[PDB]
Amino acid sequence: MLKPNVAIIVAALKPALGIGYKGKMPWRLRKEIRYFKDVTTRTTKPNTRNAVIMGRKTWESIPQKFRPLPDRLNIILSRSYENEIIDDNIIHASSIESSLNLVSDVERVFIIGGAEIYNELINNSLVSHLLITEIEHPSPESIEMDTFLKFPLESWTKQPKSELQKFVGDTVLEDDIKEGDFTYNYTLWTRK
Ligand SMILES: NC(=O)C1=CN([C@@H]2O[C@H](COP(=O)(O)OP(=O)(O)OC[C@H]3O[C@@H](n4cnc5c(N)ncnc54)[C@H](OP(=O)(O)O)[C@@H]3O)[C@@H](O)[C@H]2O)C=CC1
Ligand SMILES: Cc1ccc(Sc2cccc3nc(N)nc(N)c23)cc1
Repeated sequence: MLKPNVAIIVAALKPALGIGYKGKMPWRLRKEIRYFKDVTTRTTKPNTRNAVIMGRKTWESIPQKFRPLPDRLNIILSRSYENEIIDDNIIHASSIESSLNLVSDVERVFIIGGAEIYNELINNSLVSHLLITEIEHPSPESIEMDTFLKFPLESWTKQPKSELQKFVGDTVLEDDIKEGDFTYNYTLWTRK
């Protein structure tokens, strides 16, 4: 597939934009996971699917029985991999662009993590949209975190919820979702 628009999808804790701790997410937000699954899976065209791209360490973090993520083409990057189609659901590649050359009948492409992937791919011009779930907590400093987004947000524009709605189509978008002490909202950002 030639030069598709790519989107990054991540959940981060404000104000620092922390996303992890010792290889895991520092929260369990059940509704947020459901939103991730829906946005990443749904398509509008007929015989198409979406593709999700992740770094080797994230792939490895999914229990073997639960990979590949169902109903989406999974792409796994590692600097040690050859560009290769494993099966109809799994591709190995050493670069985002090389992976995309092996795909057909894909509607949208999403980068799902982790931190190294995010922090490196944010500067790739193929990335056109960011879906950030912005998480808030009364005492963000009490949450232990070792991993953060280093995104140049001064070069991006947060769109109105109308644009996000249009992006996700049918998916229901609630406002100020609360789970335990966390409060969160979904946002869409595009480049200036
Ligand atoms: N909050 C959220 O929404 C999410 C958070 N996360 C969090 O992120 C953390 C994991 O991140 P991290 O450890 O950095 O792991 P990644 O999933 O980012 O894996 C990094 C690995 O990917 C490969 N890789 C990295 N960059 C490139 C590149 N530019 N080209 C090709 N291959 C590349 C390398 O494979 P090799 O070394 O084999 O070359 C590298 O070791 C955890 O804390 C996790 O919870 C993950 C997803 C979502
Ligand atoms: C192990 C593993 C860790 C993270 C992921 S990606 C992911 C998982 C759960 C919720 C997620 N929410 C958003 N908004 N973005 C992601 N990229 C998510 C996939 C596998």
